[PDB]
Amino acid sequence: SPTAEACGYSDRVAQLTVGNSTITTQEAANVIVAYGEWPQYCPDTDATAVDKPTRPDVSVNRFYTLDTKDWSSSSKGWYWKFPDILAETGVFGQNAQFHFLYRSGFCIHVQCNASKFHQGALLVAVLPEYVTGTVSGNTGHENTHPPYAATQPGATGFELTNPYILDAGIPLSQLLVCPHQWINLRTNNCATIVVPYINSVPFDSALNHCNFGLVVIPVSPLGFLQGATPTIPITITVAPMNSEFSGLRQAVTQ
Amino acid sequence: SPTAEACGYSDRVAQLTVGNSTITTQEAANVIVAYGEWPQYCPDTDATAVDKPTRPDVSVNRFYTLDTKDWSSSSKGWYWKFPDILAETGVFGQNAQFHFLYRSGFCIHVQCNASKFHQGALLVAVLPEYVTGTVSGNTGHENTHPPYAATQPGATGFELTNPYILDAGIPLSQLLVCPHQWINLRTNNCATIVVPYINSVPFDSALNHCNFGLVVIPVSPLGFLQGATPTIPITITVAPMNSEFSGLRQAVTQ
Amino acid sequence: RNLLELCQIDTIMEVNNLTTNEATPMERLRIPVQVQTQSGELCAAFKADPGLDGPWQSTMVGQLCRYYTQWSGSLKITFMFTGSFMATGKMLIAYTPPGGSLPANRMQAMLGTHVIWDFGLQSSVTLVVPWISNTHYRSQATGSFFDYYATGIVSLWYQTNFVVPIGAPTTAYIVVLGSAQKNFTMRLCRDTSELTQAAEYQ
Amino acid sequence: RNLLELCQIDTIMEVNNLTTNEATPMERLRIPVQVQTQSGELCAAFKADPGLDGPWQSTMVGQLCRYYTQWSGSLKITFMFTGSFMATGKMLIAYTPPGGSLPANRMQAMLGTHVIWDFGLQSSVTLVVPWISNTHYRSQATGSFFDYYATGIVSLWYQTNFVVPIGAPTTAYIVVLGSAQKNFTMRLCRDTSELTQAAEYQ
Amino acid sequence: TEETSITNFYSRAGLVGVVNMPVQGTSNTKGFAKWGIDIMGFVQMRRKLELMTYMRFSAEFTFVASTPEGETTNLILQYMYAPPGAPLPTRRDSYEWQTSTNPSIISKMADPPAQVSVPFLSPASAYQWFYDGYPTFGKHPIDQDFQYGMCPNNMMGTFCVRMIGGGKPTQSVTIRIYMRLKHIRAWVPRPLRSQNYTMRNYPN
Amino acid sequence: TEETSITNFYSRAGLVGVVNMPVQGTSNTKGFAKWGIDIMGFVQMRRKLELMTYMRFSAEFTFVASTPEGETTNLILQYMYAPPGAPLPTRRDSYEWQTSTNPSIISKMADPPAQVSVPFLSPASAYQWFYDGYPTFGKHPIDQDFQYGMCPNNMMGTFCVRMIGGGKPTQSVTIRIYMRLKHIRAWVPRPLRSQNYTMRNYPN
Repeated sequence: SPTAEACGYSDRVAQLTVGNSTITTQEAANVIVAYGEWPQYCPDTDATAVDKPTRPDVSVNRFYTLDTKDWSSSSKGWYWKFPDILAETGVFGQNAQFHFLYRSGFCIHVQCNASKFHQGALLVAVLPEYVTGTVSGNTGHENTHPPYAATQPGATGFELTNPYILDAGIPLSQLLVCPHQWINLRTNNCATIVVPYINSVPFDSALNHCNFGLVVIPVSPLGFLQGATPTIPITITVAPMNSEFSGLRQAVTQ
Repeated sequence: SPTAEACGYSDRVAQLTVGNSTITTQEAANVIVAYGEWPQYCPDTDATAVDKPTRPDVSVNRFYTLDTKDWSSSSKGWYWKFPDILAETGVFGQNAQFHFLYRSGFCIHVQCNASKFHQGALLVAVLPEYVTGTVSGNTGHENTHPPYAATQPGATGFELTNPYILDAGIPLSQLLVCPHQWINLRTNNCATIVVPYINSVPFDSALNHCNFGLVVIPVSPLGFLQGATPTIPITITVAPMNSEFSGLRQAVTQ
Repeated sequence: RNLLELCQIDTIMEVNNLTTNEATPMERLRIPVQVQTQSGELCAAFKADPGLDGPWQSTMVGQLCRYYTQWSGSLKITFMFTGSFMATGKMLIAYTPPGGSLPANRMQAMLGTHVIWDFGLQSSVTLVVPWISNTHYRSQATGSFFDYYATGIVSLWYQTNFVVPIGAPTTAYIVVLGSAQKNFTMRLCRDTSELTQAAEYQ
Repeated sequence: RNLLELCQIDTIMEVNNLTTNEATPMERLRIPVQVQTQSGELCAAFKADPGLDGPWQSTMVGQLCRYYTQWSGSLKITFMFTGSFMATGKMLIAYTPPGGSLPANRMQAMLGTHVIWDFGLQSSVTLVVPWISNTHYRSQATGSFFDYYATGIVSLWYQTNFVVPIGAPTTAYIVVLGSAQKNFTMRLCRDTSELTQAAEYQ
Repeated sequence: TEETSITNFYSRAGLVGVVNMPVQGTSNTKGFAKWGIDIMGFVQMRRKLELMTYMRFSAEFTFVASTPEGETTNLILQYMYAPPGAPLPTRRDSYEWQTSTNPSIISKMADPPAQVSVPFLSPASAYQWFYDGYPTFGKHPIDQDFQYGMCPNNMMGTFCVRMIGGGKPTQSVTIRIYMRLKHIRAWVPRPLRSQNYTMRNYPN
Repeated sequence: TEETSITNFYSRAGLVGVVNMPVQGTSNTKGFAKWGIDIMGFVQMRRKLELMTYMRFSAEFTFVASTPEGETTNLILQYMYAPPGAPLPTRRDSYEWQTSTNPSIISKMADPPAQVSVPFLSPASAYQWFYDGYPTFGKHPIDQDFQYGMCPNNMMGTFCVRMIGGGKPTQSVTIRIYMRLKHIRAWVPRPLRSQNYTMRNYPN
C-alpha cells in the first residue's frame, strides 16, 4: 500500500516531458491519473469534424509555468480555468484562441519550494463542469449570475472566494468525492496529476466555458512558529496532451 | 423396536465426553438427537459476522453440573434458560456474557439418583422460542408481561408455576408434540438428549432472550409407600457443543 | 410440513373424556389402575375415533382429524404403565370392530382384536387399531346419522390384575399416547373444526 | 454507478460533530492535537456508525447510509496527521466492540481493538472497523429503541504524546477520512433520508 | 393427500385485511389509508401460521374494492408500497405519496381486480410468528415490559393507498385485500395450541 | 445489492410532472396544455440525477389522468409529442395540432393508462445536468448573464396534449405523468451535495 505518512508523494522524483521542455523535480508527486484513463487522441469514429486537425505536439504540448502564488498561513484558494490559462500564453493559447474547438487532457504539476515544515494540506482538484454560483443576494431571491471576466479568467485562473464556493456549492468536506491529490506539504509539497478526461459534452469550444477548472483550496491551516519562514510560493506548471482543434479561421480571443 | 417397558432408556450406559470432563452414568438415557440433526459449526456461507470466531472447544464445551433439585411426590417443574444458565458459570458463561453472539447446540444429561421405584414419568423438553405469557389479570384485560429477571433466570433456570404455563400456554397433553424424553423413572431415571438446533432467528445474541429453555414437568405423580424414601434428587448436567461467538468487546452480564 | 406428520406425533390423548376439571386435561388423561381382586373389570372405554371422545381431538391427531372431513388410516394407541417397578399385572386392550357393540364382557371383549398385557413383563404395551371400513374414507364428525362415519370402540380391561408388594402403592396410572400409522390420510378439508375463532377481526 | 462506489469515496467525515459554525463543517472536521503532558487523554469520540455522529452522514458514506435502511460492511476510517515534520507523537485509535460502552479509559479503551500510532514513524495511520453484528444487516437510523441497529463507538486517545521542537507549533490538526470496505452493502432503500426537499414542486 | 401439504393447505386465498376509507366519513377524510402489513391479522390465519415456527413468504396479493353497499363506483386508486424504513405520507396530498420508491400501481375500482406478487421482507432468513425476548438490550423495566414479543423481523411494511382527489371524495371506498402465498416452504415441529385465554388463541 | 446499481435505483417510476387543464377554469380554457419535458422538475429526482454528471436516457412514459376529485371522467385525449425544433400549437384548435410529425396517441381517461417508451433526445452523446458556461459566443453582459446554465442539449422537447372539443370542456382534467427509465447507463464520479442555499438543492 501507499506510504501512510506522506501526502507526498514523491521524495523519489517526477519527470514531465513535453516538446521543447522537460521538467524534473526531486520534490514531486507521484502521478495520479484521472479515472484510470490516459489522455488520447480523438478517434475517427469519435470525431464529427471532417477537418484534418492540427496536432502541433511539441510546441503546444509542453511546459508552461503559468503562475506562482505565494501561500500564507492560510489563503483563499484560486482556481484555474483550463482552456483560458493556456490560451493567454502561446503557442497553445494562441492556437486555442484562434481555433474553435479545443479538447485535450493535460498533465499537471504543482510544486512549491520544498519545505518539510509545511502542513495543513491543500486540496487540489480538477473539475470538468465546475459551474459557478452566487449567494444570490444571500436571500436567495436574487438569482444572480456570471461575470464574462469571471467566466474567462484567462491565464490567471481567478480565485474562488470561498472553498465551497468553489465550484459549485460543494463543501470542502464533500469535495473530496472528486478525487484530489492533496499536498499536505508535510512532506515535499508537490502534486502530479494527469487528467485524461472524457468530456461530458462531446465537444466544447473551450473558447468560451472552460473545459476544466483546476482548484486549489487548503484543508488545513498552515501552522508554524515565529521561528521560520513566513512564505512559500506555490507554482503550477502544466503541459497539455496533444490537443485537437478544428475551425482554422481568423483569430479571436473571445 | 424400542424396548416397550422402559421409559428408560438406559440400563446399559451413557457416556458424555467434552473437554476436561467425561461423564459416564450406568443409569443413563440413550441419546435422542433433536430432529435427527447433530450440532454443527456455522458454515462460512451461513455466517455474516466476518470476525474470526473463537472456539475454545474443551474448556467451554464440557460438563457443568449446574443444579440439583430434589423431587417430591409431585413438584412444579422449573425450566432452564439455556444461555443464561451456562452464562453464570464459566468458562462458557463468562465468554457468553462477554461475547455478543452465542449460538450452539449442546448435549443434555439429566440424571436422578437411580431409583427403580420412581414412577410418574416427568416430561423433559427443550423449546427454542419458548415465549412466556401471563394470565393477564385472568380477566384477560390485563395484558401483562415479562420480568427481566424472569427473562434471564441465570443459572437457576427459573421454574414455571404451571405446566401449561410452561412455554407458552401449551397444555401438558399437547406439549408432547414437541418431542420429549420422558423419565418415567420407572426404570432408571435418566435422559440424554442432544439438541443440535437450527435456530429460528438466524442469530440470537442470547445475551438477552435465551436461545432455548429446557423444561422439566412431571406427567404422572410419583406414588409410593410410607415404606420408602421420600426424596430423590434430580440433577442436570449439560455440555454445549462448540459454540460460535462474535463481538469480542468488554464484559457485560446484561 | 404435512399435517399428517403432526398426526403421527406422540402427543397424548386421554383415555376417556372425564373432566374432573375442564381446565386440566390431566385428570382424565391418566387412568388409574389398582389392585382389584375382581376379574375382567372395565378399565376404560372410548370411542376409538378421535372425534367422538374428545381427548383425541385435544391431541394433535384429534385436532387434525377435526380439520379434515375424511380420514382413513390405521390409528395407533400406545399405553404406558406409570406404576412402580415392583408392581405387576396384566391387561387386555381391545378394538371392537365396527358392527360390533362395546363388548361389555371380558369374554366378548377379548375375542375381537386384543393384546394381552403383562406388567413387569412389559412396562408398556402397544395396541394397534386397524382401518376397517366399508367406505374408502370416513367422515370426521360422527353424528347420530352416519354409521359409515363410525370407527368403533376401544376398551381396556384387566386381564389378570394389578399386584404390588405392600411397601408399594396400591394404585397406579397409565398414560395414553396415540398417533397415526404411516399410511394415514385425510381429505375434504373444512373450515377449522379444530379451532373456531372466538371472534373474527375486521 | 453503484452507490457503493460512492461509499468508498475518500471524502472526509468530521471526527465528532462539534459545530463551531453550522455553515462550516471544517471547524469540527479537523481535530486538534497538542502537546499534553497528561497520559491517555481523550482525543475525540464518535459513534462509529455514520448516522449518529452526523459528520459521517455529511460525508458520502454517511449520506448513502442514510439512504439505505440497512447497511452491512466494514467501515474504514483513515486519519491524517497534518502537523509539522519536526513534530512526533503516538496515538491510540480504538473501536469498542458492541456490547461494550465507550471505555472512558486508556486501559479500557486500549484492549478492545486498537492500533498504536507513531508520529514521525507514520504521518498517517489507518484504523479499521470491522462489521460485528448479531444480525446480518443493521438499520440506518439508530433510535433509542434499536440496539441491533447500533454499530458501536470509535475513540481516539493519546498513546504517547505530541512533541515538537519549539520553533515548531505547539498545536496540530488531524483530518479524518472514511470509506467503506470492498465488501459493503446496503438494503431497504428509503425515501431520501439523505436529502429532504425543502419543498416539493407540483 | 395433496391437501395435506403446506402449499395445498396454504394456497387458498385469504382476506388479510380490509381498510375503510369512507368518502363522507371524517375518518379517512384525509387521504390516508396506509396499512402495516402483517401476515397475521387473520385470527384463523394466525393460528395456522402459528402452527409452524418459521416460514419463508412469497405471496400473491389480490386487490378488490367494494363498498358496504357492495356496489362499485369508479375511483382511480393508486396505492404504493412502503418499506418499514420509510417515513409514510402524512396526508392524502402528502408529498412523499408522490414517491419514487414505493411500488405504484394504478387501478380503477372494477378493477377487474388488480393483482400483484410480493416478496418476503425480512433482514432475517425467516419470519417468526413468536419471539420470546426483547429486541432491546437495555434494562428491562415493568414499563418497557410489553416489549418482549415483538420480533420486528416479522414486520412486513406498509401499503399506502392514495386516492387522486385533492378534495374529499364524493363516494365511499373500502378495500379488502386477499393474499395467496405463492409457495411456502415451511418445516418445523410446532404444536398448534388450544388453551385458556391469556388472549386470543394464545399460548402464553 | 441489486438496489445499489443505477438501474435498480432508477427503475422506480417517478412523477415527472402534472399538468392541469381545468374544464371550467379560464386557464386551459384554450385547449393548451403543452409541456416542455425535463428529466428534471422533480426536486428529489433532480438531486439524484445531479449525482451523476451524465447519463443516456431511455424511458417509459406512463400516462394517467385524474381530477382533483380523483374521480375519472370520459374524455378522449390525444396528446402528441413535439421536438424542440417545432413551432407548437397556438391554440386548442390550432392547425399544427393536426400535425403529421408529433407522436400521436389517442386515449380515453381510464385509460387504462396509456404507456409509451421514449428515446433520448439530444444532438450530443449525453444530457448534462449542469453546464458551466454559455451556449453563446457573443459578449457576456450582466443582462445576458442568466444564460450560463442552460446546456440546451438537456432539452427534451414538448408533449402537446390536445382535447377534442372545439368548445370548452364540460369536465376538468388534470394529467400526471410518470417516467421510468427503461435502462440507464451512467458512470461518472460526481458528488451529491448538501449545502446552503444558492437555490433549491444547488451547488453554486
